[PDB]
Amino acid sequence: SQVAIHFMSGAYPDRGYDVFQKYMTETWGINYAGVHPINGTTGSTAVDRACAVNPNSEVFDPTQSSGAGGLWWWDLEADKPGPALLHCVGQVGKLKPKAIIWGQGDQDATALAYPGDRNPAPSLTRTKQATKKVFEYLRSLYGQIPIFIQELSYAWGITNTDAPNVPIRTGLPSFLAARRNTWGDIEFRWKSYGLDPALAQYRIEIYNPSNLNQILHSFVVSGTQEANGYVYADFTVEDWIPVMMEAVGSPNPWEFMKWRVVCLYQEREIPSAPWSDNIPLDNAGLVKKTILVGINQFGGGHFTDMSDPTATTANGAIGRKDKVSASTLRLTFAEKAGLRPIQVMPVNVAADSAGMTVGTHKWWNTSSNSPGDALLAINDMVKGLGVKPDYFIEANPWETMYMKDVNSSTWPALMTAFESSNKAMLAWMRTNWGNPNLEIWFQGATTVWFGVAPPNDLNSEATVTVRDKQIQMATANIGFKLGSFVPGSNLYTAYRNVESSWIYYTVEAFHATAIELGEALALNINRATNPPDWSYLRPPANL
Amino acid sequence: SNAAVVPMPYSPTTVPREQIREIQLQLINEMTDVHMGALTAQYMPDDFTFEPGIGQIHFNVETSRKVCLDLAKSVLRLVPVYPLVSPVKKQHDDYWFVGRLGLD
Repeated sequence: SQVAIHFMSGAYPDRGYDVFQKYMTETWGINYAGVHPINGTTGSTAVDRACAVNPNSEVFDPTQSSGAGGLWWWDLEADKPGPALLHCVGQVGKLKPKAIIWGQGDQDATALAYPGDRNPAPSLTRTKQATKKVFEYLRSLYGQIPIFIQELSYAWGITNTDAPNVPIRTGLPSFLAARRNTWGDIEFRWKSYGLDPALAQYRIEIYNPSNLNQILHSFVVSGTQEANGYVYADFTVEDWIPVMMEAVGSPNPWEFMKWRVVCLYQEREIPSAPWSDNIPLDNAGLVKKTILVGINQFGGGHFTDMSDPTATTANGAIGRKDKVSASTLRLTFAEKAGLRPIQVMPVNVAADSAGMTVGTHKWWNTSSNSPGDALLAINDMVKGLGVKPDYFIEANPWETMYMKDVNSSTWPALMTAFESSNKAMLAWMRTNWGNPNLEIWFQGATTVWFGVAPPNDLNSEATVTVRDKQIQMATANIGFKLGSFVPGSNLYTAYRNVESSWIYYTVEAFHATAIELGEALALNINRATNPPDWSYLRPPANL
Repeated sequence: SNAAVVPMPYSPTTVPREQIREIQLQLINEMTDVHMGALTAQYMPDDFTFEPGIGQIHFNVETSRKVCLDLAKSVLRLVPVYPLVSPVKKQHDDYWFVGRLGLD
C-alpha cells in the first residue's frame, strides 16, 4: 500500500504519480503522455506464503472482509508464480515496461514480530529468496528491466487500545523499562517523545496484582531527574513494603508488575502504553557501592530478628527489610556520600558462632593455609554478584567467648594467630574477587553480663585485650581501619536479658551502631585515632 | 534536555524493518541493474495520517509527492536523455503523400 498511496489519492493535479510523470516529461522535453505509469500494487501482500495473512486458502480476496485472502507473491515450496504476480501480469495487459518500481516488506516485518502460530517459521533468508525469485520471474517475462527499490517506512499503530481516537501527541513517555537489585528495590525509566522532560511532571501508576484493572499506588516525580539520557523514578524497598503489607498479609518479593506513566504539562495528561513483564535483575547497572557487613551473628544481627522493632520473636529469624538496621545503615551512607539510596546495597554474610580460627566454623584454616569452610561457602554467592565488593565489615570475633571459657595464659598466641589470619585473609580476598584497596572495617568487642539487673560483669579483661589488639591493628596503615565502637557496651543497658544472660545487643544499640558505621564508611574517618574517654581505663589490679 | 527527547516512539516492529532494509541493500549490492529509488526513513509520525482503530501506517499526500519527486529524479539519473527515436522526424508539411505499386 505504501506504493499504492501514489495512486489512491483523488483528483488530477493532486495525485502523487502526476508529479513523477510531469517531472519526467518536462526534463526530457516531450509531451505529457510520454511516461505511462502502471498500477500493479496490492494492499497488504507478503512475498512469502508463510508470512502472508491466512496462508491456507489460495482464493484471492484483495479487498478482504469477504473471507480468507490468498495474498502471497511467491511460494518457496513447489515454485509457482503466486496470485499477486498473476494480478500484476493481468494489470500490465499487453505492454512492454521499461522500468520497475518495487517497494514492499511491511507484512514481513509484522510476521517476524509475531511468528509463534505459523507452522513454517518466518525468516529473513526466505524473504530474500522470495524477492529474488520474483525479480527473476519479472525479468524473465521482460528482458532487461532495471529495478528501483523504495525503502521501508515506519509504522506505529495506536498507543493504548482502550482509546482508539488518540493519536501520537507531544509529551509521550514511550520507552518504558524497569529493573531491580538483589535487594527488593526497583527503578523505573522512561523517555519522552516531543517535550523535554525538564518542563514537565510525571505520575507513575501501579496496578493491583489481583485485579489488573484497579490501581494500588501512585507517586509524582519531577522531570529534572535524568541519568544517562533517561528519566528515572526510584521505588525503593521502604516504599513498597507498606503497600504489600496493606495488600496482602505478609511481605513478598514483587515480580510481574504492571505500570504506566502519565505526563503532566499545561494542565494536560498524556498517558502511555501499559508495561507488563517480569522485572529483570541487574546489579551492575543500578548499584555503585556494595557493603558486605559482619560475621558471627553480631554483624549478622543487622539483617535478622534482632534489629526489627515490630517483630515479636527473637530466635534469629529473618526480619522485614523495611525496618531492619541495614536500612538505616544504607540511608546514612547514601546521605553522607551523596549517592541515591538505590545505588547502595548491603549484603549479608554470616555463620553460627563463626570465628577466624577458634570457632566451630573457621573462616581460615591455618594448618593448610587455605580459606575455611565459611569463606568457601560465601565465595560463590559473592562472586554471583556482578558488582565488585567495596567494604567488608568485621563484627565482634568469637575468640572472646573461647578465651573466657577455656583460656588463661594462651591469649597472646590467639592474638598473634588472629592477626596473621586476618592479614592472610585480606590478601586472599583482595586477590580472588578483585577490587584492590579493599579494607576490612572493625566493630567494638562484646562483654558478657550475668545477673538480675544490674548484672555482674564477666570477661572484662578479654574484651579489653581484644579491643587493644583491634585499635593497634587500625592504627597501623596495613589496613583494618576501625569503623566505630558500640556507643554503649559498658553500661549493661545495650543488652537483652534472655533469662539472665546478656550476650546480645538491643534494637536501639543496633540502630546507633548502624548510624555510626554509615557515617564512618561514607566519609573516611578512622576512629582509632580518637578513642573515647573509656577504653583508656583498665580493671583494678588486685582485689 | 535534548538527551531525553526521542524523534520517534517505540514500536515492536522497528528492528525487523531495519533488518529488511539491510537485506534489501544486500540484494542491491549482489544483483545486476538494481538501484535505490527513494529513502523513506526520514519521515516522522507527524507526516503519517492517523486513522481510527489502527493509526499511523500510511503516508500523507505531501510525503507521497516528495517520494514521487525522489523516484523521478533517480530514474532521470539513470536515463538522462530520451532513448526512443522516430522514423518521421519532420512536420506534415515537409512530407509528400504518394502512392506506388508493389515495391520493385
